[PDB]
Amino acid sequence: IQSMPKVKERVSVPSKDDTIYSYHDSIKDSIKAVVNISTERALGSGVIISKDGYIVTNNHVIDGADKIKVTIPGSNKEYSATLVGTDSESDLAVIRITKDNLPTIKFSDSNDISVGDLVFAIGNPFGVGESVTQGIVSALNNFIQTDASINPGNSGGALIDSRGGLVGINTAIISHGIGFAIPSNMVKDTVTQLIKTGKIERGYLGVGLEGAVVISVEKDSPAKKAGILVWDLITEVNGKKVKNTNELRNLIGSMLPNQRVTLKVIRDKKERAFTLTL
Amino acid sequence: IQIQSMPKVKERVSVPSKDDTIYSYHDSIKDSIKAVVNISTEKMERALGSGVIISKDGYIVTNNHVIDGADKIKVTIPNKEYSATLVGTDSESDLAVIRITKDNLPTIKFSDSNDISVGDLVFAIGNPFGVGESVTQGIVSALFIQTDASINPGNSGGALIDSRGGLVGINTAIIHGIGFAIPSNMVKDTVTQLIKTGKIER
Amino acid sequence: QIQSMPKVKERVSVPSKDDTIYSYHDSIKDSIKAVVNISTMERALGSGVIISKDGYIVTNNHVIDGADKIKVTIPGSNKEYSATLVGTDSESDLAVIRITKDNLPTIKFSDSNDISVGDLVFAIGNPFGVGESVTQGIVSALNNFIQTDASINPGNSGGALIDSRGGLVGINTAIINHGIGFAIPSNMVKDTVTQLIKTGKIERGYLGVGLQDLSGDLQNSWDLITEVNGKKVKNTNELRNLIGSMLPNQRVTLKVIRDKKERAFTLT
Amino acid sequence: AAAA
Repeated sequence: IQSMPKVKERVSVPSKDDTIYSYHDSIKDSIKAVVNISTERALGSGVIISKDGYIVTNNHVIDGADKIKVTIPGSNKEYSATLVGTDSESDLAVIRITKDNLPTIKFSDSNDISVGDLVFAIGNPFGVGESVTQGIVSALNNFIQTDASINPGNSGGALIDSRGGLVGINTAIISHGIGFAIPSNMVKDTVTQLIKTGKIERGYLGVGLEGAVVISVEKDSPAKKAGILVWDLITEVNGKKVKNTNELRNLIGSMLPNQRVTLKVIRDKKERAFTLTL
Repeated sequence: IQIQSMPKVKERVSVPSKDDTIYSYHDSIKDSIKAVVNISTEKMERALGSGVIISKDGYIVTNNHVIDGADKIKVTIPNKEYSATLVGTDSESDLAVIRITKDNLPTIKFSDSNDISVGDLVFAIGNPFGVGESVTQGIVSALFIQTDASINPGNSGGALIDSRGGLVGINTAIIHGIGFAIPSNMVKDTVTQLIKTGKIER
Repeated sequence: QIQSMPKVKERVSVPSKDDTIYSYHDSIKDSIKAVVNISTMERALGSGVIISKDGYIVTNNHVIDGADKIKVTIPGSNKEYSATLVGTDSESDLAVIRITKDNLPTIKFSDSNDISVGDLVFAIGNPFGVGESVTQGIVSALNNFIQTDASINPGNSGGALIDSRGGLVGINTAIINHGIGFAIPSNMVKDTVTQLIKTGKIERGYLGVGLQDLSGDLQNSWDLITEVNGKKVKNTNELRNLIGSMLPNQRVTLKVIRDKKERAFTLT
Repeated sequence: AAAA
């Protein structure tokens, strides 16, 4: 029943005969830090992190690549890059190139963004030029949802705000009109732990598909040494009961490894076990 | 021939270039998001579509094809799990009305759809899986109402709002990049008859 | 040592007034009257853009290729007009047709070499001769071909891609998802539709030489039949002669005599 | 396709 006041005014952009409306000035600087990831044909895009040579990408962009090469958008041609780390569970990876005085992507606080924020997805598909897409923040969850077209060219590229600040890292997921990106706070945390160590905050994961069913027990793992055979059903880690596989994988990932945990396994009959995660 | 070229571009206008401020449509679409509900079944992958609240005492409009074939319809407000009941249907307009038993619900205000024009800023809000809202930005493509904002099964029955946040249409996901929606003035008449009588005569 | 952006203090939106809406209509209200339907409406085929007051129209070559009686519809009126084919470039996917009408709404060409990625653009089309069909996006990538995240579909194909001033920045071209469309830049459209109207077709230019690029054999760095020679960037020379336009004047560069020559591109 |  409730209705709105009838609209009286209608505003637009400038649209003078001399003047165009364009986000180019807002995206000009963030484009310089989106490089191309090449192999040996290229298939991905990355973002420069350190002024430096550290570059963030997806983990699935380089998974199985013979030789990483980086065409950067500075009127330059194919650099050589070495792998620094590959956090599998976060679909992130870092590479390094021997070059200084590089354009760096300043990070924006991923916890400050809200649904409806004007965002842009930058990529560097073939090393010949950038590939900007326009959209908003569609939804927040633990990734970011964007109606700006996220495509294999954008994958590993920059998702920025109107200030040109990195709010996410683009990830393409087998094709819908909704794209996803990893929040910038998660990238910054995962990248720093990757440039310092090899980055790991979990122990074993000898499992797979009433809790979670174990599918595989890796050789020389805490699960095999404890006595977790195949077809075991982990019900409770320590005290918290586990519903499915994703719930269990969350708990094992929160633990900083090399710590003691007891499990509840039901192989027709409930059997408990004490283990030390690796 | 006599091709008429335009003046050269001298200046380029963007958004506020401040480093402390961002451009965002949140303050405009924040209130309307509160009124877009999820519509699931009793027997997560139970999703049918979306709907919007049109009355503070619990009336919800949606697409007829979203609720076609259901036990009694479960509604989730952006809360958890509310049982609904069919108030009326109209397959010609593809509009349905259901009701939950809550009070002081976030209501959606209707805009006069006869005042919109091709080029108006519109947002397609939807609650696909009950865990949160999903909004997509586009414009009015043609006058059904045609829009270049995303209209997917998650948006079907949801809200299509203007820049104010008022309803200019109810989304309809017709299973390239051309979504559709039923204008708000027709939704206004259809839900009024579906609440009064059982359905629509005409 | 990760650089970071300052904390977000303010958040600017569209007018928060309960009285006003935000729209792009005024920026596109005029250009819509220059985009026409193209039919042979239940079964239509592509859109077109008026480029002359006296009745010249641009469309895609694939839009018209095959038809026998082209008819157009203009925003307003609702009357159908018999259209006659003027020219058809297959490589550029451009065609020109004409109707018998005067004082038509025409579109003004924008310089497609002054646009940058991020520019606000609109894809206008008249798919079924009853109304308009506008989609909104930005210039995604530049060069030859304009990529835009605005919806470029068979309904928009042959239509107008305009900037925020309503000026034609390109002609939409639907090809066979990714959500990214293509458009023939306006500068290319401007040059093609003049040659198609004047001479009836696109006249190229031909030397009679096969070209190749040097990579490892870098040394110091007729017409009627055959040749296989080199040149610096063996891609610009083919574009300089295709723009040479039938029987002009010729300049060249040295290497030896005839075959296994090297052409240096520069002046006239 | 040809010229001079």
